[PDB]
Amino acid sequence: PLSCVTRQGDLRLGRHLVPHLFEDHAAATPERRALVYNDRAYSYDQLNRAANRIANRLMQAFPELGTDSLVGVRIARSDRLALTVLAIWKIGAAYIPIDPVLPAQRMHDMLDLAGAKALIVDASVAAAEPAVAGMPRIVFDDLVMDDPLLEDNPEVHLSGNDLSYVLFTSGSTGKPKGAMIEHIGMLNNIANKALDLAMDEDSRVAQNASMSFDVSVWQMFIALTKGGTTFVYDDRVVNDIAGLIQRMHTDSLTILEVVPTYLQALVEYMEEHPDCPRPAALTFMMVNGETVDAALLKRWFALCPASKVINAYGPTEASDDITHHIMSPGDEIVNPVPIGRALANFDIYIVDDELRPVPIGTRGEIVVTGVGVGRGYVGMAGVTAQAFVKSPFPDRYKGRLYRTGDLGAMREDGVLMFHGRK
Ligand SMILES: C[C@@H](N)[C@H](N)C(=O)NS(=O)(=O)OC[C@H]1O[C@@H](n2cnc3c(N)ncnc32)[C@H](O)[C@@H]1O
Repeated sequence: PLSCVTRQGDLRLGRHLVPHLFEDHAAATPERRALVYNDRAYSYDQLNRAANRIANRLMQAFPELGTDSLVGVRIARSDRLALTVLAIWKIGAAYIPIDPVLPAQRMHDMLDLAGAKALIVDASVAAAEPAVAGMPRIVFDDLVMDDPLLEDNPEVHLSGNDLSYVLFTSGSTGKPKGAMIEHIGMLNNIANKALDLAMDEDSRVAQNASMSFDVSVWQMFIALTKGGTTFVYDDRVVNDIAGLIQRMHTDSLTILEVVPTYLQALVEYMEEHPDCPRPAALTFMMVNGETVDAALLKRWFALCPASKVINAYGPTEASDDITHHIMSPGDEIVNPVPIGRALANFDIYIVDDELRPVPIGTRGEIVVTGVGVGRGYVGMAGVTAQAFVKSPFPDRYKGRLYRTGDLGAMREDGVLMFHGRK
């Protein structure tokens, strides 16, 4: 057999994109708790109304904003960030996360490469730093002000193929590359995760990742598509392991995603302080981003025996993950830990340099087609052409193929194994 797994078309995604699923819940159950950020709690209705005031004031200030318009957002992770992103999506536009800690020259490159039409900051950022001529800047605090006449849904038409966000790399070499992600790819990642994490209206999901990382998107919004609650854990909280663990206990958190080094810090703390309260409501811990090892996973399972663990793998360019490896405490967990099974609506291949699939068990490049393959890198046609190419394989979407630059191999059962960088 050849190293091919095909799941294009496997999962129906429903009629509604992410912002509209949130709107559905706000209409059906307005008083459910939607989002908590430290001392601030919003019901679905409060969050929706505030996002609508922002959206309507944005359309007043920028009447030409809409489909594929890119808006920079330089607001720290918070209720304010969630509200601003939701507002941008409601008016048909897409956003670029620009963490306030990033220096001005990085902001400039991100806005310039993206052709951004405007920048939204919060009051603290506006007071610390000047606007730049030619880049309209508007302030969250003004956009969100009370006005009961501005609280209805904008009801702008959104298509699945429209951009939802552009996420720039944050390495130490070259100009940053801004991956273009579309609403339908973002939705597909969320739909797969909601199923594999067994989510429901009682789910309580942590938003702990930096806004410079694409995983912060599904973390912020997945619960809002299900009637559950997002808990935003900012940098001050995440930097205090003891404090984050206590918060997860008090909040009865059910879903947490981390990288392996942070997982290690959590495991070490709980092993060193067995008297302390633990995240006993967690149903799933997801680890992603770098290679995880079996011994660390088994140490986690000893501490959180009621949880399952997902090893999640994929590139930002394909809307977050393309494989999930689901593990239960009783499983035979050994090194190397698999990266797992293709998400629905993708096809994954292990190929040689000419994109020819290799026999099962042979190492080659991981490449992917399907609904979540994004558009490329904004303002960079050459770099785009290096990794985004026309698929030579059957396709039911837009014919896109993404070369990950990762080496891997496929087992006979279709499970994928990660073998480093090509
Ligand atoms: C992972 C996504 N949830 C997230 N969107 C993200 O990390 N995107 S990414 O584009 O920034 O990095 C992607 C690059 O990291 C590497 N990698 C990612 N996961 C794993 C993993 N489980 N085991 C080993 N290595 C991994 C790999 O080399 C890969 O290509």
